[PDB]
Parts: sequence; C-alpha cells; structure tokens
Amino acid sequence: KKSPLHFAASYGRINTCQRLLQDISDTRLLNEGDLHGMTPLHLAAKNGHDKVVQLLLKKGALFLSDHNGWTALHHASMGGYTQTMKVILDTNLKCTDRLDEDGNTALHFAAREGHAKAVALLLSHNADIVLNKQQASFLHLALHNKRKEVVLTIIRSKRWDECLKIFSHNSPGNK
Amino acid sequence: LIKLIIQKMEIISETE
Repeated sequence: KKSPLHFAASYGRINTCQRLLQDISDTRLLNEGDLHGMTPLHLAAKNGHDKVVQLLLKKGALFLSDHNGWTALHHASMGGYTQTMKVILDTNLKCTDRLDEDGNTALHFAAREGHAKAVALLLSHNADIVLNKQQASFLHLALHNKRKEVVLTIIRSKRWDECLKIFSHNSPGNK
Repeated sequence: LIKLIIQKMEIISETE
C-alpha cells in the first residue's frame, strides 16, 4: 500500500491521502522510503502541494533525508513553491540551515533556479549564509546563471552588506 | 490546469 500513498502524495490527491492515513497505528508506512529514498513528505513537497504536506505534518512525519542529502525544503526550493516552503518554515526553524551531500542549502537552490520570492522568503527569515563545497555562496550561484531578478531582490534586501562580506580569496572561480 | 486535472481525476481499475 506504499505505492498508492506515493502516487497519491506525488500528485496532490488529498482525499486519497486522508483515506490511506486513517489507521494511525503504524507509522512505518508513513515515513517509508522510495526507490530513490524519498518519503511521501518529499514527494508532496517536490510538486508543491501545500495542503498534502500540511496534512502529513499534522498526522506526524519526520524530516528525513534523500539519498543525495536533500530535504523537503530543498525540493520545495528547487521547485520554487512558496506555499509548501511557508508551511515547512512555520512548523520548524531548525530545518532551514541544513546541508546536502554537496554543501548546498535551500537558499542555494532557490537562487540557482532563479526564484525571487523563494529567496525573499528564506531571506526574510534567518538563512545562515554559508559557502558551497566549491566555496560558492548563493549570490555567486545566482550570478553564474544570469538570474537578474534574484540578484536584484538580494540588492533590495537588508542583508546585502552581509551578503557582500563572504567569499573565498583562494578560490579561482568565484573570484 | 493539467495538474488540476490529475488532482481531480477519478482512477478506478488502474490503481496499485
């Protein structure tokens, strides 16, 4: 019954997820894995269904990690969905500054894919700006992809001076 | 609109 829950959470079927999650006894089916190691929390956050991920948090789910170290907030910021992002941020705050296997945070992905409101949402909260495995900040990773709107909304922010301070003198790429 | 179609679609005899 794991594959119907993965299909119903991967496409925003809220009533099918309510009918599958009536038995509140066994939570081993709720936090189960995938072939690529994704919980239904990860699938519901990847496609950007806020009510499904709110239901899975209300029933009780654990912020596990992908095989590549991603989180639900990493998928929601890779997609640029502000609603699931806002729900995950309103539940907990200890999941924001979280690293993947490559050292990227969620703000790195939200700036790499060029989502302005996602960057503004993680930036209005405390984002804990850190470098990459290749010593790249999120501002570097936005400038190399020529994303005009996200670097403009970094400039319009209040954290801009702080965003200017951090880089690597030794790194030949992010000069 | 297409994602809304899949969200509201009725699936019988194609599940699991």
